[PDB]
Amino acid sequence: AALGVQSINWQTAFNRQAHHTDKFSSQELILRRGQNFQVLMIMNKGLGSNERLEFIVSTGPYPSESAMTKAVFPLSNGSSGGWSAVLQASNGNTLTISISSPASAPIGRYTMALQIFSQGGISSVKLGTFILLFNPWLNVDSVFMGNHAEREEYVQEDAGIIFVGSTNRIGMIGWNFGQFEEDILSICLSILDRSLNFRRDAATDVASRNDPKYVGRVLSAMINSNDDNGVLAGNWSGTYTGGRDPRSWDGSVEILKNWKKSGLSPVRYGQCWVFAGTLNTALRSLGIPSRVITNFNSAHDTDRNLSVDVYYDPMGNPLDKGSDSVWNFHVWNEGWFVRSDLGPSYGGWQVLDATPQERSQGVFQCGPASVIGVREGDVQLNFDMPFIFAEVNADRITWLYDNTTGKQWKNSVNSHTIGRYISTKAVGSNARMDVTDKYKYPEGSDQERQVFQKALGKLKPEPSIIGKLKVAGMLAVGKEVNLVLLLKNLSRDTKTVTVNMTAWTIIYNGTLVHEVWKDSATMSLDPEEEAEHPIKISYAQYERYLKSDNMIRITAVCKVPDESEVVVERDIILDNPTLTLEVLNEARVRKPVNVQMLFSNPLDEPVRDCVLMVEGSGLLLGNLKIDVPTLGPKERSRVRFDILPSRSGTKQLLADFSCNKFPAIKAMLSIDVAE
Ligand SMILES: [Ca+2]
Ligand SMILES: [Ca+2]
Ligand SMILES: [Cl-]
Ligand SMILES: [Mg+2]
Repeated sequence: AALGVQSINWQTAFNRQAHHTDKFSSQELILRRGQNFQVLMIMNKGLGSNERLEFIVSTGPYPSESAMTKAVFPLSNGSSGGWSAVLQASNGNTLTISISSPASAPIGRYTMALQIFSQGGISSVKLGTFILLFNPWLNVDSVFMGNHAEREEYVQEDAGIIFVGSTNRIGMIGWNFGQFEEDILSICLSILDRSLNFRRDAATDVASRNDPKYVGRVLSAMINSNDDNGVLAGNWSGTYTGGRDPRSWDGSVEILKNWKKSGLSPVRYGQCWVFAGTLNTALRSLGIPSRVITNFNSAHDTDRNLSVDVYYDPMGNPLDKGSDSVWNFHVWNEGWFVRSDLGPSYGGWQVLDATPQERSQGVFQCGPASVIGVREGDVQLNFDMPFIFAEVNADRITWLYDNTTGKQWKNSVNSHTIGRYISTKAVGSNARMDVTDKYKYPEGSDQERQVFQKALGKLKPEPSIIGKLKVAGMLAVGKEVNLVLLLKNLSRDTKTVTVNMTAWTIIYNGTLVHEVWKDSATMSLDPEEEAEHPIKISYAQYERYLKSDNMIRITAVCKVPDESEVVVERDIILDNPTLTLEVLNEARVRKPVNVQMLFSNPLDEPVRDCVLMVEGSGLLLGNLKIDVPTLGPKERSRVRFDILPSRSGTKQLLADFSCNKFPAIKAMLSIDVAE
């Protein structure tokens, strides 16, 4: 009889353990490039001396040896360079074979076939399929990350933290990356077979999948539904009918499964952190060390001049003209890999942004941008350096505009307000890791200014009154809003100040929603005198126009005869009433755990359409939806439900409580699941 295979033992558990891919909730053979794995092949007879076995691995619709999307290698003994198979042992008709791949092989789904040369003939049989990923553990892989703890956080961690809020109140929200959840890896892999690049030229796309730079840039495009049937549809209007309020999501899992389940129809809706969380999931799943970055006072320069304009009218009203040019915060991602296209000094963290802000080559994609390069102002390098630099270090110009006259007049220039408290989750904990120093030289330093000029060069070759807005008291949705405008006269004369104020509800990006309060006043001040003008906004006044951001823009334009206007600005954040999660017993893997949701209604009216959304990788499969009954005025809701832990360690439980009066109240609970 001719030499032939009877069966193959992929030793899946063993290889996956060795290749750090055992966390994926999948039964497939998942491997990482540049690392070898062992298989056992039972032949029908012994391997003859004059016989030969040749392995054939191939990926994509056009497997080409030239493009490295197809490799044919013989069962040798001397481990070869790229793909190779070594016969480490023969027992009976069983061949113990060690197969290795190149650290440069394209990532994705491969199929393996065997060609046998026996008794003068040739026979072929398919052995099976496997998934090959980037290998952050391999010193020669470009995504290599040497530090154990860092690699664990940036690749293996599925529970995360994303900072939000404002420069006045930095907050955080939990996020379930869930890269290990059922079918997630599969979906993230399918994204590459659905991009514009892949449809344009499938043969070249698949070949380029050996480049984290390429893969990274594609994902920045494919995570938003713009141009290519991507995953998320952005919406910063404060009205999300036809979908879900961006603030209600708790992770990337429900989003990716919804995308697939709907025939790849846009998931409605998302905002920057939603795009970044979802991107972070794809990146970690594929093996590219990744993390989420939050830039407060993020500028959106729309004409590459490193400058952004914001306008107000003499009555203190923020004009749409630029109300969103400087977001309270903007969230993006960083990918870790070397930049062979830029040089040794630019390797490391690379900015990637899936939020559709600026088009790049006609498509909404952004990055990779070397963080190091951004700090030095080398915005001539790929990709999208100019835009990102502006996001973190653009100058802010305030303008006064009177539509009635057509007149426009510059009020002031601030070179240090853009790009502050750039944060990311600390490794192994929830602490805030500030990385501003990584994106720019110290504000107020000559370097900072020297770099600015350098970057701008590559793109294009006294007041007597001081004001300040302080928050008086507690700010919570349900309570009246109390502020005070503090004004002081630094001149030697007695000044009379005319003050025009407004309060608008906004979306964190700056999108103006509705005016909820306005007022004018004139106060006389003697030299060095300090006065306070109270600003009181009732719940009734803002409740109808306040969105899930729970933000309000407060402005006061003040002026004294013969002096330029003084503009005082302050965005405030109202806290949602507290939502609480409690475990009623010790948490052990595979053992039922009793949990409790607690919420008290602070309003004098009842809350209806109450829905609880709970999820957490390793704590429960998918998302749990509970319909809680109407909660009367000042009453408490106590919801019970059990979770069933599947993986030990530190897990993150997340919940979203939504009702007619309070959309997207959030909760998070750390739970140590024991074995
Ligand atoms: Ca897109
Ligand atoms: Ca600056
Ligand atoms: Cl999967
Ligand atoms: Mg501009």
